[PDB]
Amino acid sequence: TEEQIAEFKEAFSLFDKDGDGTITTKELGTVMRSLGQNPTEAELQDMINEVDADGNGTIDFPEFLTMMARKMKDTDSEEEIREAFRVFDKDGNGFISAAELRHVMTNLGEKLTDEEVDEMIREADIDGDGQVNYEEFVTMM
Ligand SMILES: [Ca+2]
Ligand SMILES: [Ca+2]
Ligand SMILES: [Ca+2]
Ligand SMILES: [Ca+2]
Repeated sequence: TEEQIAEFKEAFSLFDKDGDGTITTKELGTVMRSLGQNPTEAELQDMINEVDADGNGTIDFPEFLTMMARKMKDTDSEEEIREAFRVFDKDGNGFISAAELRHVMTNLGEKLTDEEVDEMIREADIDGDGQVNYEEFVTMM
């Protein structure tokens, strides 16, 4: 993960406009505006605060790094949950049905009856439409 780190250093350099090794609300502003966005000073301070740990008002690399790291983990986890969902969502329409769940499960070594998969679907069917969508899937696993 020694390379991840080099890429994070480069990402950070893009924010650190003058290269002192800290990111200010001013520099963040410049970056945001170069992206077509126009956050207020209040918004810039909020964005800085979400990463600025010791609260001295700016973001150093160790804080940036610590942030990017956590962010990537959740990014990867998120993708894996979605990959799992896709496997169960046989016809890929965005909803896991009892029939698909039964089918995929058996083809994965897990044999269940219609009654059992029904109970699993129900337990996760928050919006009550009869199948498990992605959001419900996440809330359940
Ligand atoms: Ca700077
Ligand atoms: Ca700081
Ligand atoms: Ca489906
Ligand atoms: Ca549902």
